[PDB]
Amino acid sequence: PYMNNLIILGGMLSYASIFLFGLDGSFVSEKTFETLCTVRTWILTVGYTTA
Amino acid sequence: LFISVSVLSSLGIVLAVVCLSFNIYNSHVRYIQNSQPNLNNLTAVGCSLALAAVFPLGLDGYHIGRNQFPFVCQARLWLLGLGFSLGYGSMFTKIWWVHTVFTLEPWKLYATVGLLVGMDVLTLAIWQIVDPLHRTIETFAKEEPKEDIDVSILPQLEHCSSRKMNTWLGIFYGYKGLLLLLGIFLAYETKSVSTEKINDHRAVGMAIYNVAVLCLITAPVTMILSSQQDAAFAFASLAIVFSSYITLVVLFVPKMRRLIT
Amino acid sequence: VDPLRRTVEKYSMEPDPAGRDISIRPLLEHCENTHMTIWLGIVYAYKGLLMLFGCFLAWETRNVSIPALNDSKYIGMSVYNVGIMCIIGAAVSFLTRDQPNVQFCIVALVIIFCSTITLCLVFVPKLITLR
Ligand SMILES: CC(C)(C)c1cc(C(C)(C)C)c2c(c1)[C@@](O)(C(F)(F)F)C(=O)O2
Repeated sequence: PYMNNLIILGGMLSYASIFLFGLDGSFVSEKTFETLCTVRTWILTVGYTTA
Repeated sequence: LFISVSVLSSLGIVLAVVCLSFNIYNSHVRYIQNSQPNLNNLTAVGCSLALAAVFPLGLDGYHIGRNQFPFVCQARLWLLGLGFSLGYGSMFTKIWWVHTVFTLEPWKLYATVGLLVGMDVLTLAIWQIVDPLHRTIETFAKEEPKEDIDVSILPQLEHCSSRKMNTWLGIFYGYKGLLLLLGIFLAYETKSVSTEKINDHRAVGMAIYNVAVLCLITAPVTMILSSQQDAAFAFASLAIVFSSYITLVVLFVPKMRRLIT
Repeated sequence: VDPLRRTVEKYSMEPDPAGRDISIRPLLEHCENTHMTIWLGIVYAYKGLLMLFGCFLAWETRNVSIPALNDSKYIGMSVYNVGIMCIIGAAVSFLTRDQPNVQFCIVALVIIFCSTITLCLVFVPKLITLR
């Protein structure tokens, strides 16, 4: 069950990366965008590898 | 890209013909008579036709010409449609009979596969006689090549298209998609049945799932990526090639691995 | 090495509004670097390598056949769906750069489908017996 909790953590991390794609610049400044463009990579890859 | 995928499709049709020859070489002399060999070899010839339909997809004004174009468009349409029909209707017939006889006689199988193929051919023919396919050119924005030759290039791209596509094509895609989803559902429902009259319903279920997934993926992508010739051609070609390769192997290599002891 | 900075591109100045007398130049914000393909390729290479070793070891354990923890069918199906859908998504997203809505819809549906499948095919077979 602990590995199952790990894979559910990975799945919810990957779900959390949906929002960080639609943010384009009409909702975000010009400096937060460049950090979102790497936090979404972080989140997606670690969620997938964890699961 | 064109010649590489054509070599791939040629090897595919070679393997399909070899395999159909093998399966008919042991028609009833062994247990192969259990798993209906007519449905399996109909599937094999359907995959062969669908793989042969790759060459008309790659032939454009670089090779053929303007007057030989409505033959290439017709080859595309008829080969692809009839090949998909003959290579999916057999598996759908197999799985549908496996379903409905467990919730029989071998002539109803041929009756219903003929019904499916006839429906597909009749609807494709009525579409083609109402609004036939003809050559159409679509133009891009002007650009400037700077080889110091001092000329402006107007890049153009031509493709087979009827008067009002994206409507008849939409109807064909939706009808085939609902058929594919019914195939997936029936294959999932009857994975536990262990009929002895039909031997390999689990293999046709796996092949149906694969073909349906790849087709439902590559059907709208090709419509979206239409204005890029390489992307659309590579997507359609690789979908056909991989689906046919995998359905051939998963449908036949267990038979020749069990028969060879 | 490549901090993946922000770059903006512009094109097609001539488009016009409903008649308000403006030349609306549309521009689009992106996140590229010098060599995006190399880094994305090595990332996908590592992920595909672990995927391949997982599929190998799941096939090697196919014949345990205990009704409680065999579950190699689910590993196979999930890795197949994930592999094919992520390859298609990574190919399509690069080919639709100049269409933000289509790119976003494609990648969002890919992520949603892959994650929900790799979750259901692991958790729903348990909770269907406990009833
Ligand atoms: C190939 C086919 C017969 C169509 C099939 C389809 C499914 C779906 C539930 C995803 C529809 C499926 C299986 C087989 C599995 O037996 C397994 F093998 F993947 F595990 C399973 O439980 O799920």
